[PDB]
Amino acid sequence: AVGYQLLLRMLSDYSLEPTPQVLSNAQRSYDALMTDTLVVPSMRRRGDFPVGQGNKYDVFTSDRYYPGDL
Amino acid sequence: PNNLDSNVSQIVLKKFLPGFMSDLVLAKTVDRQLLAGEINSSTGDSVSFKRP
Repeated sequence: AVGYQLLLRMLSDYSLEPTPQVLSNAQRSYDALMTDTLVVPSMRRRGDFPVGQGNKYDVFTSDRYYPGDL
Repeated sequence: PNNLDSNVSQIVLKKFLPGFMSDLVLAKTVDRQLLAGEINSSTGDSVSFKRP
């Protein structure tokens, strides 16, 4: 991945143009590199959402609602 | 001689001797109504008050 990206950013230094197969190889390698950094963050509760009464919360510990964030 | 020490038993009574104690003064004097139930670990770890 790194080599193909460097080659793409460097070929123009020698007055040359890329070819379709090199482009396809670079795209495949870049996709393979990018599939490792994927995270897909999850959306937490709003923080004002009520907690169901079946969760058996405590009245004075402010467990009736989700913490939200921080 | 009579050796009848096996006719008795060693007994430890179910009584506790008194211990030592301290005094609680500072907690009763400092004000508590201002901070009471204003900070929650879920919401954060800091709260602020405005000066006059």
